[PDB]
Amino acid sequence: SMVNSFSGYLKLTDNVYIKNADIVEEAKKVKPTVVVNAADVYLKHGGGVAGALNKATNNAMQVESDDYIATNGPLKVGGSCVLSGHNLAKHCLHVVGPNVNKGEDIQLLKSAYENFNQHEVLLAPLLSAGIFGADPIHSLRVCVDTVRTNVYLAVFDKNLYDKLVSSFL
Repeated sequence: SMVNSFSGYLKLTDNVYIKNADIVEEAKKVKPTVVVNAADVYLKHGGGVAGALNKATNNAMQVESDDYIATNGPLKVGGSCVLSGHNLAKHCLHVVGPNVNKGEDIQLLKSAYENFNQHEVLLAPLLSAGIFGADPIHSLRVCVDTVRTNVYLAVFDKNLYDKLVSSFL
């Protein structure tokens, strides 16, 4: 593959890389073609990764998202849409992983990650992790086993990052 500016990542596989990083700061530094948001079906970017990305855009992501929903209606769990990356990236791929706290089927996590294959290179969080309630170790395994394009994963929490690395091989 071609050289890129992602720095300090651990290589997990041929195509998956991981770093302990704040995805907002990593996006601002790299300006990737695609940053992935951990979205919900209504594109209400209140907290977690989505709240942080939206805050970094000064709420422009939310304003754009509200128009998207008014025109198109809610996403599907496992689905996605491409919107602007604002000051973070060229594009933001809003991907809806299942929310385990709401009882959503974890099998939809694979469908969610399949959206990444439509983009050659992405900066992304672990889908369904954090406030969405899934096990991040499982999310990483589904990512590795589903995504074939080049994905740079940013893990907010250092302790979790170390556990994801140590349990991987």
